Amino acid sequence: AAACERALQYKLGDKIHGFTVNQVTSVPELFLTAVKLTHDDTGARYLHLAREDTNNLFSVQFRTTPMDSTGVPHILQHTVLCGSQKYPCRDPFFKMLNRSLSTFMNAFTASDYTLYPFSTQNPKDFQNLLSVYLDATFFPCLRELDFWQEGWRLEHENPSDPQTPLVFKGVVFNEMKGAFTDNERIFSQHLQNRLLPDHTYSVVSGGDPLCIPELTWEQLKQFHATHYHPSNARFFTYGNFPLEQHLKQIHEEALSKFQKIEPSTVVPAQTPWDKPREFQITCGPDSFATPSKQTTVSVSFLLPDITDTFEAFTLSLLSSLLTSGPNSPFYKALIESGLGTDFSPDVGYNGYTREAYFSVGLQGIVEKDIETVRSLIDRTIDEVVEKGFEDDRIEALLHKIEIQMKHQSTSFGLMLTSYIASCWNHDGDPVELLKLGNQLAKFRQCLQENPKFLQEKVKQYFKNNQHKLTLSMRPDDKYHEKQAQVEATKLKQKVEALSPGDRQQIYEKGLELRSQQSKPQDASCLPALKVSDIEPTIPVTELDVVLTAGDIPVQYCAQPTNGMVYFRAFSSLNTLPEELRPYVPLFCSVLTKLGCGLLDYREQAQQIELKTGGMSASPHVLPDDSHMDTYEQGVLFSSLCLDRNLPDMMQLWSEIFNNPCFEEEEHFKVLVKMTAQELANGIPDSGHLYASIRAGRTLTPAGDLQETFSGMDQVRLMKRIAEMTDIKPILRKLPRIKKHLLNGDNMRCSVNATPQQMPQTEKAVEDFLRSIGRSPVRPHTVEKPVIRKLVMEPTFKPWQMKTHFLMPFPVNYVGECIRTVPYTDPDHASLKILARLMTAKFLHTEIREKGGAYGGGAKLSHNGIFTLYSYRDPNTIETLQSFGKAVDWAKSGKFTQQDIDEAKLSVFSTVDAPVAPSDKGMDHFLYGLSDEMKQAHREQLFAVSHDKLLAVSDRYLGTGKSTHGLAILGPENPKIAKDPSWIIR
Amino acid sequence: QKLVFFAED
Ligand SMILES: [Zn+2]
Repeated sequence: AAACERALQYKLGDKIHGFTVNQVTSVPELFLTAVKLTHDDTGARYLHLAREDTNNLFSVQFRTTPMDSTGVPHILQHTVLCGSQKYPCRDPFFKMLNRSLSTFMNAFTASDYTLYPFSTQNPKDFQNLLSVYLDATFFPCLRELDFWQEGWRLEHENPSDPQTPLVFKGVVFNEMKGAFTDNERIFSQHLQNRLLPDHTYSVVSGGDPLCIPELTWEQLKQFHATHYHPSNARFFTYGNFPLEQHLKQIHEEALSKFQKIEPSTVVPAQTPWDKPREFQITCGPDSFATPSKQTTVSVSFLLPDITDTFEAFTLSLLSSLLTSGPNSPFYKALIESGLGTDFSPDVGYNGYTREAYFSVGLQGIVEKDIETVRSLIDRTIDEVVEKGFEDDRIEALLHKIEIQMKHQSTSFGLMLTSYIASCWNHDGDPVELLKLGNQLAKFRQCLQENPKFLQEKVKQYFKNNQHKLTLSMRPDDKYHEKQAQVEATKLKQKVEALSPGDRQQIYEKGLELRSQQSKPQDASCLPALKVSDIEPTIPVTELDVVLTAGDIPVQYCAQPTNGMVYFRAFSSLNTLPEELRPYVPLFCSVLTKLGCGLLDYREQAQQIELKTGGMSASPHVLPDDSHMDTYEQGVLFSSLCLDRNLPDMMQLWSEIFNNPCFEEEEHFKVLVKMTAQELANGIPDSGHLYASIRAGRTLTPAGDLQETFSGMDQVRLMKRIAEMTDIKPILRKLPRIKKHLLNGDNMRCSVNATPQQMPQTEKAVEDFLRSIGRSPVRPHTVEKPVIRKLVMEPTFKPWQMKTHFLMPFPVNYVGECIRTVPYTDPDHASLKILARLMTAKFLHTEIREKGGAYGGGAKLSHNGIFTLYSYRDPNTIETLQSFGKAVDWAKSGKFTQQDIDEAKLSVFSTVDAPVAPSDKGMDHFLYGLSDEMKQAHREQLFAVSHDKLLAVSDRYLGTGKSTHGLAILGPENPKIAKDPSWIIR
Repeated sequence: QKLVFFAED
């Protein structure tokens, strides 16, 4: 009381529950006090960040250095969460997700470390999660069958019929299969391996799909015994919870059983090359557009150790000056050259490895131009050495960091442990990464003392560095087909080596695993919260709405934004002609990048980066809460700035609204070719989303509109525009959109700032609103109470549709959508509970555990759309069959009252998630939900009973009772192709 | 709750 204040009372040398205080440092710019502790007996390191933040986070970190691409530290990370000595029950992790009110619960495996973080606002929940995490990581039951499920296994297509052929299955096996569906991730992986070929960075830490089955159960157990010793661990906490409680728990449960060892886990320094290297690799074809401009090329430079914190901080800043924004050297040299479509993957500073590295290059080039690019990179470096950087860009970059430092997030503790992990992993000082005020200061001093400081740095690490790597990638049209071929051989090689005794054990063990996944077991050894631990009411959000200039509503919300101002504006699309609708996302993406007034796009970019934290526009479809076929369509303008630069931001908005430059045609093609490239590369990672959006297009007008704005239709459209030889006819569409959008006719605004700043904002905002012009196509328009004008399509008829996108993927993405009821319907709360209920107790088991898919479940949206989905699924038909078996299971009522409570806990853990000061209260501003509506809906979630779950499952999810929509992203499926009820695109 | 499935590369 307070948290950062109490931490300063700790004396150096203080002994606390087996720990010793080694250092206490105040970091006022982050409102926290850092405390370093060491465990006396084990030598385990501890970092505690004391800050008055209720969202407390714990994390434990292990240095994991694999020497093969089996993915053993990744599979181990999955497997240690499958059972422990104190909690021997099956799957403690996934069970605790529904027995807690956490804000975060997960695990990650980097190249050379594994991280287990969780966060919660409930102190009792913290202890519960702390006991389960400590026991899982240090004392796991590493049962053979849990390894077969999460890693890889041999299994009959029907585990009960030993005459069926044996196949590969596993969660990680399919997790990594789909991970390398992303070509950028393929490129990124090979870059690191070729650039750092000496030690653990030369392998695939996550797992190479072809090398995963080379992993034995024994190697998994040996790897754990070698790397998961507390002497090889980093402990981390953040928040207001008493530190003493943590240390007492960590010591008495786990650390007490160990004694100091010297971990054989150090990553040696990469020995620098005397001569540069070139490598050529291959990837998968394009999804799904065009065929010669598809080569990716990159040049990479080896940098010093990240444990040298200031030089790392320096080179990271230098890396932003070199590649970030249209004023960066490599942007003008590579992007504006028209040779490619976008930067190569992993552009800029990469500080995950011990030695960081810099990369720059292009994708979407013709293979003949590879030397052209390399020469440009060569020429650009020479010019930077000779000319250096302008001071206003250095000021702009330092202004951005200032914003990143002052901004208030809800997952601050998670970002901090992630931001220090690499440095800490190699025995660096994580606290020195926190003193950003010092690094900024020293950086400024280093510039004032040496005007050629940055020029000599580029000279050292780019012009004189012989440790250069040139890597080029060209796609192979049969890449995944070739992969399957080798996979089929390794499979046969593994089956051939099986003895008759081996074959019986695989049958029996496989049958035992299937039994484990089906048999309902007890989880009472696990700690748990109850529904009584959920707060009955929410804290009221205080607002005041003022009509301004002369009847535009502006919403003011006083918040501890720490000297930050957040401005938002929403302009309706009701006056816009329907012909121009598909071009609105494109419009919004270039509106703030084409120049305004006397500012060209270069000059405009300089101001935005120097005065604001960013200004963006995006199209939104906001469904009504009481009518499925009612929605609000518009564009959300969002901007952010420091207290002092507020007038500049609103002046920028005024000029963008009154004089945007829709004439910069050359830069326009660059932005379009870049947006299209980025959209196509991100399809696999968001495949289930693109599947869900298509599946729901035929169910709701809003769903139909969302498909136009961000569906595959939008991806396909953007690609066509980027293929256009004459871009002018698209460019002429923008002024037409401008005259309907950029005015004050159909507008409302919101402001989030400190109460001390509020009166100053009321002026600048009001001045902005008066500087924009003043004075609907669809039947009808509804007025809904301070008035929003919504589009109603009361003759909308939902229609069943099934779609299969033929993608060259090794995995599938399935989505099934059902039209239910909206937010204010009492059955909506039941459906919300049911969705998580089905996920926790059915779909997760069928699709993920048995199937081997990486993700699978059900969710219910605000728009009343019930969606079932699978993510990186080796199956398609069997997945859909599981969708049907899930609703039949839901109708059977064969679930307990405890399962309902666990579903409630899971739901409230999501809706009661912490809200950043910048986002309160966007729910009122966007969807028009009062505190009254939310409390009513909150108490309905409380009143949800078993009979209401049976009634609502039979009322909406049954076959023929409601309208369904289906979509699949994945390779060709003969069964689907012979079904006339499926459409192939 | 959150972040159900566990990563990464
Ligand atoms: Zn994983």
